Amino acid sequence: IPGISLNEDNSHYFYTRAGRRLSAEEVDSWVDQYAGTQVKELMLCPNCMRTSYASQVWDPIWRGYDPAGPDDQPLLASLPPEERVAARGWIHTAWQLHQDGIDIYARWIRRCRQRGISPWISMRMNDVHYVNDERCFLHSEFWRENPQLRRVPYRFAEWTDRAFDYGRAEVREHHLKLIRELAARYDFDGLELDWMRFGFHFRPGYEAEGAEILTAFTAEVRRLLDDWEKRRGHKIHLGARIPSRPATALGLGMDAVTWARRGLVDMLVITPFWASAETDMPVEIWRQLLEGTGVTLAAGLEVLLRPYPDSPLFQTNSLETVRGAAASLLDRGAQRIYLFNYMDSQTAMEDLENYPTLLREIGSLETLAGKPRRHVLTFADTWAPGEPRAIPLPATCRPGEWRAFRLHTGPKPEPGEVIAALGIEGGAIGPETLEVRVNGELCAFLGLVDLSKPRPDFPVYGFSVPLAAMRRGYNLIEVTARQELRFGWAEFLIRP
Amino acid sequence: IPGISLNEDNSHYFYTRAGRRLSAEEVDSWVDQYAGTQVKELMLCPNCMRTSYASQVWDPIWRGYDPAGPDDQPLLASLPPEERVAARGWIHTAWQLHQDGIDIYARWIRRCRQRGISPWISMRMNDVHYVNDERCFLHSEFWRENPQLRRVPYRFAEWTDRAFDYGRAEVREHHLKLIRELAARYDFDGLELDWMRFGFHFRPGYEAEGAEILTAFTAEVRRLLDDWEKRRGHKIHLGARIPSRPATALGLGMDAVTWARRGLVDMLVITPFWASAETDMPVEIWRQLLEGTGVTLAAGLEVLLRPYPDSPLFQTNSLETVRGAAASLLDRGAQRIYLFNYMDSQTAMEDLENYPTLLREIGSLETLAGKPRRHVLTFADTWAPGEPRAIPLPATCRPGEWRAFRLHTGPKPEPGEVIAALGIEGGAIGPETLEVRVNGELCAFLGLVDLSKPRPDFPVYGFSVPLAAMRRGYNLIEVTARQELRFGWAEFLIRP
Repeated sequence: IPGISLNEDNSHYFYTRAGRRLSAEEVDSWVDQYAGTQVKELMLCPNCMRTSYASQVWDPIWRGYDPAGPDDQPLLASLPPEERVAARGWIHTAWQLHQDGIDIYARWIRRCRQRGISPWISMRMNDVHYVNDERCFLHSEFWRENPQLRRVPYRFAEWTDRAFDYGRAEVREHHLKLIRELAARYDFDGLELDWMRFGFHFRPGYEAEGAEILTAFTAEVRRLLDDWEKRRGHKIHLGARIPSRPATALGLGMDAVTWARRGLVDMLVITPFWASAETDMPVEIWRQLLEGTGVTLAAGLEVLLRPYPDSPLFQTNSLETVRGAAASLLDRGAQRIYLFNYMDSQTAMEDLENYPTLLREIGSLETLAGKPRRHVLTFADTWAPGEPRAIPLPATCRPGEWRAFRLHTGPKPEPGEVIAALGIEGGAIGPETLEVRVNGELCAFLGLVDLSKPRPDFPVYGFSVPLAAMRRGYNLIEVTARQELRFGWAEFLIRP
Repeated sequence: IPGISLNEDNSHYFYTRAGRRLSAEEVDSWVDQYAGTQVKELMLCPNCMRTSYASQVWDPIWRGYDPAGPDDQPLLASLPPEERVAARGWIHTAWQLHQDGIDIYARWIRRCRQRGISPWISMRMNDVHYVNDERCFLHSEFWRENPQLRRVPYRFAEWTDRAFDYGRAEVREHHLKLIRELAARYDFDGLELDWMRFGFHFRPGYEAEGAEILTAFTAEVRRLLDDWEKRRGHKIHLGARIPSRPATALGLGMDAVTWARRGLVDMLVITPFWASAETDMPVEIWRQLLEGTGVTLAAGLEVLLRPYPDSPLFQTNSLETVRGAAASLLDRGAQRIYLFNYMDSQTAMEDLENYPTLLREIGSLETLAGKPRRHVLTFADTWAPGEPRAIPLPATCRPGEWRAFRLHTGPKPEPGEVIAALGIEGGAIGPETLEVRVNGELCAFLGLVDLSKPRPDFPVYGFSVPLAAMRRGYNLIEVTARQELRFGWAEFLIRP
């Protein structure tokens, strides 16, 4: 009964369906796969710097496009030949839909409500994909013509260095033009402000002024949706995607607690940016912070599952690891699981055959109960400029030294098997090299565990945990090594 | 004004006054030094595992003590000869005060009340000094006799490994016995549960059971003090010391938000343990978390000022660095500055001559306004077991890489000088080796800055900050190096 909010990105459908002349029937059919699942909202994303629909106030993705032209034309010249094919798949599908009189978002909204699903629009507030390429097809001419409105003029080490400065009146007006249009054109149940594309909206050091600025921006959004409530004749919700930890959120100018108390938002999605799902987010603290605000707290997952920032592994969540994350987050008080990058092809879980099952399971403690789950230790990819970073992995244990990992495994395990599993980097160990404890209780060596994807490319050793040791919420692995070892990977596998 | 809470420890007064037969008059005069200052409460600590007064339910410090005996007597046998002198200083001074019919805490309370100070009692809930020495004079026989009631049977790597487990009913009953005595013996304005001595009260992994357990204990303490409120004829306060971040506090089984909303406490002191004052604590988040509960939030300082956990420096805070910390925390919303280990001698500030100045200044932004101050980058000493740790220093910058440090400098500087100062560990920089920006603005090279204590034992390079670049709250130092460099120190010096 918590249920699922599922984000469809601005590019995905247009990439994957490229080369088909799409009917209105086919466009409608995309919604159907979500019908009869635990999905309660579809977060339809229509924009990056450019819109995928035929905007009057912004550049559509197909501005500058020669439909009959060669791949090597001005709009695509700046890409290597192979990437032209994929960009043009997005540009042409988006364009051809418009040429055929099909507004893909109007059709998805309408179809959502026939299928009992609540349709939302989710705007990317500050997308910066490929800003290293000034001539790239998907940048707005507004962005190309106005380098003075970027965040960081004194260097370029990161894409976010060329993000728009929301400190500027010009930049806010530019984003509010898109919103006024989205509210006029589309009869959505709610508008999501997606600050998490890419999280960085202010000059470094100006984030406190920025906080006051984004609260006032949010209030205008609410004030405008209140008008459209009267025009549409039903309630319109306003939500936002913000960082996973309160301090990082306030440090990037997102004072969501003020938004919630002033009645500006009624949904908050705490989430990472992209590098990895966070299996561990302080939901319970957010729940105290939002007490009495009537706001729906949504725990955001991302498709990637990686143990540390610098890992060369780029594997996605499985059904078992989303069951793990979802079990934990609901256990902590998440009033929704929110999927970002869990689409029906290309950007999707590694085990796509289990997507129907995933959408019928991860929305409830009841539907996860007694099912194989994996609770994997990751990290938070987004920190406010100069904020010290807390990254568990990797972790060296010198001989006779103790190392601890806390992993959130949510509901107490049902009768069955519990493994603490630990991967060791380098090139290894005896069954008495580690001493492994969970909540103080000795764990028996099991040996090499053969993991399903996602899995590291180094040995993973399994440790059998006494059932009764496991608690509700966090559980503590404690480990001492007789030899110096680097841990690259930690998890609990629970098999009832 | 917010004002000052000042903690006098269980040991200090008896250590420093050893060797003099003390008169009631001299005992009383100790309170007078705190009269007419911004000090509002004295937090008078009367215990570790043993009491400094003549307790009838716990061991006084002098249990085992032969007044007439040689230093080499069974109570002090386990210490090296020259530490027996200091130990016996405390024990003898404490013991002699009882024999002269002087109750130091009854007199202090009384004298506080005459000099318009609010007198508190602060109990150490789980002190473990020197628990490596099971024969040590300051451990309770109850501790010595009950190894099975400790937190961690499976290893001894830290003193907190031999702390009492409040998971056990006999451990809570043991501490409730002293509270029942302290409430009957002493007519205090409030009782402070000092959980931060040493902050670790539960078996590793049981900290969520712990949360329910400490809340139910705190409630019992509140119900007890409600009885004494009726006998004493006036309101009795309950406060507590807890970790500096909300996740770490809940992670150590201290759910102070529950305590506050259920009206169990009316004061909370966010604080480090010992290793360094924290110049940066999320006061503003605690203020949101505590909204409507009627609790006073106090920001706790410690006397040490150290850049990172493993630094070999052990210098203390100065008047300038305490003004720095105090300006910041008060700006962030602290309703009190709390000092721990800032006493009149031995354990105190490096510049003791400035103690009367400090006690009339750091309680208000008004009295701090227009005075030199130093905002030094430190670190949180205390993390929940297996909680990922965020430590800013030391920081390596590779050639052509960017490193940022956010430092909280509180109120916008008045007209005058601002220096960003950066200390470099290991073996030779030029005036262009570093590019230093504050809030994006270029800072001019100044050269080697000769710092007042506290100061690192490596070169400190100063950068002149355009006055107008400084903002209220955090200020961001960005630096890129042309050579690989490790930073061991970072501060803002503001000179009005």
